[PDB]
Amino acid sequence: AMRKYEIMYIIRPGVEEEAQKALVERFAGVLTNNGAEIINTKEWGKRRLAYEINDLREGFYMILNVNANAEAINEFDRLAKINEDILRHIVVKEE
Amino acid sequence: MRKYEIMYIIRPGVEEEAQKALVERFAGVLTNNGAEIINTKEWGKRRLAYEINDLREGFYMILNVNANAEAINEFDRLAKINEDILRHIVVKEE
Amino acid sequence: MRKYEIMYIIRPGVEEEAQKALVERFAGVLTNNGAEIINTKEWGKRRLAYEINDLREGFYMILNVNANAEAINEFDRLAKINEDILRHIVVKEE
Amino acid sequence: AMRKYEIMYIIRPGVEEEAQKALVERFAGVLTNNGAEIINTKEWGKRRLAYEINDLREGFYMILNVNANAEAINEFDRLAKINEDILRHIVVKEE
Ligand SMILES: [Ca+2]
Ligand SMILES: [Ca+2]
Ligand SMILES: [Ca+2]
Ligand SMILES: [Ca+2]
Repeated sequence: AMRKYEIMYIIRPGVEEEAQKALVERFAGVLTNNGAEIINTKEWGKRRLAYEINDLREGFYMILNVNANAEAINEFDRLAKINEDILRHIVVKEE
Repeated sequence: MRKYEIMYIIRPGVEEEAQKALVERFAGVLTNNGAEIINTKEWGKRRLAYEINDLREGFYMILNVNANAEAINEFDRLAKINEDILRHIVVKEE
Repeated sequence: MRKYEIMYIIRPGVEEEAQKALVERFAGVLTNNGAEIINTKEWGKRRLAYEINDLREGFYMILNVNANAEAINEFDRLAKINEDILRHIVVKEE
Repeated sequence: AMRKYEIMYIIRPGVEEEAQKALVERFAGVLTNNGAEIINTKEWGKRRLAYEINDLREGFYMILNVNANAEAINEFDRLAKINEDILRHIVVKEE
């Protein structure tokens, strides 16, 4: 299959110029070896962006506390995303 | 195993039975996937308005791409893992 | 003055005229409040699914409170400003 | 007026124990001097939480690039929040 995605990621600012490129080229490499096709890349260099967000969500709210393995969450993950009855879902793990 | 907290929202539209089955259905998945459900809270139907305020500094990278889920999935995985990635987001049009 | 980028979503429900007025109405507010609109993009009606992935470390503080907006507003302001606050979120039920 | 709110904030982990309390007591102080009423506070101490979020939003999407003063954004801010036609709005500034 194939969908058009847009992706943003942030590299911590402590990383050294050469390392940077290595990681960067690395991730594009990661995308490519799997059939993905990169149409364009932008590098904004180091930035400090403040974001404020505001949303309103109405629905039947459910909260779960769970001990699980990585494998488990993806299953939950996967199935939540497809089901039209689930608007939004969120996961916090301790690290 | 890790501790996890999991939040999800159910369409305001859904009915009692459908709802009821759902919670059950999602409950099973976890557990049949070897997870223990420490605790559950049904907060019922809520309209919550929220405001997120955050500041993130670093090297910003943005890609437009054509990919399937696995390529994406994999990527996600490695970003999650990689130490020098603070954050990342992916969005597709349905 | 600062550079700002501003995103907003319009109910899928809204009609052409209502929509049209809206964009206009919000456009005016900024400008009558002395803002210059560098550029505008109408992406039309989109269904975008998104996934945010982030890790935040620090001292976590959580409060349940009864307050009006100004008390909140003020607080927000000072958190935004204070140097040792990485992030903060506020949620109310409508 | 008065509404019930819940608030979360994170203090950077570099801050020193005594400073901590000072800030903390400070912010409660901030809430109180303005009629707010704190019913409960929890301190989880220093934590590293990973969050993954997933939502789906359908609506007419609008993007603006703008040079504005603080004052301006709040006006935008305020009016967006109330209007039932605006589901979600977001603001990025450079800092
Ligand atoms: Ca879904
Ligand atoms: Ca990471
Ligand atoms: Ca701050
Ligand atoms: Ca609104």
